[PDB]
Amino acid sequence: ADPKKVLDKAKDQAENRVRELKQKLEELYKEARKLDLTQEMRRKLELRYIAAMLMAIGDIYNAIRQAKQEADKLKKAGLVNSQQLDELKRRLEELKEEASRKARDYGREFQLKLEYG
Amino acid sequence: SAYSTREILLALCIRDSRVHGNGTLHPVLELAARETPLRLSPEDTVVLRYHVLLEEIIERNSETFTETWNRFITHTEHVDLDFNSVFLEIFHRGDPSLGRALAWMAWCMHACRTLCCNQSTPYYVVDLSVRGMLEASEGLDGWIHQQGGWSTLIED
Repeated sequence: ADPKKVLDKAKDQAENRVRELKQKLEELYKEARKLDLTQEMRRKLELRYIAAMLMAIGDIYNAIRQAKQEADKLKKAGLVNSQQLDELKRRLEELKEEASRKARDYGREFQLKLEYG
Repeated sequence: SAYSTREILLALCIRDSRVHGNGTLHPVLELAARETPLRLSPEDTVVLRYHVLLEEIIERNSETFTETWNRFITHTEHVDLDFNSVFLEIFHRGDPSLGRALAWMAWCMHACRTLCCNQSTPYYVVDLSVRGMLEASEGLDGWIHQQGGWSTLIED
């Protein structure tokens, strides 16, 4: 119904997505800290880490894509002008860049903890 | 009629090979194109469009792609099995989406790129990886079919 509602619904989804990855990586760390983890078990955790990072990137991409499509529909319905359309998409991009940084750093933190416990 | 994930990923890898390293196409990729057989041109409009999207994804997530890839390739013994393992980890629920697909395919293309450009990667590693990614990716075929193909999927 307006640019702030589009941007707000996307921010919550990108935060939800980011939170889901944080939680997955926390589960993985707990498994990694179990005693008598064998080499196959370790490798399975490494593969789950990759899949989590990929699913987060894909899910962020989806949330933002959807928001941009919903922004287009506002412009097509005559409910925002050119300024407001571009300003909205700029904001959606910043949101994508911020989410992407947090996901990157969750992965970095996991890797460092996997190396040394 | 782009209903073959193996073909579009293969065509994307070949297009990517022209933009990177020394340009020339790794024999593993030439053999995969012959055996498939690959009917999509690396210049087909659908390959070109996806290539643009996958390149944006790789640029925006370069650190993550490098670091995940590095952790993947530390073990080269069963790269073919591990590609399937990661693919199935992402999709097994049977709830794919454009963004998950694009992330996967971007990751694969990045891997190929890192493998094929580096003269210090053994042949057998490149072979297992390519064979692994392509075989694993055929898992998206049924979903892409329901969506009207790769071409329809980016129309929206």
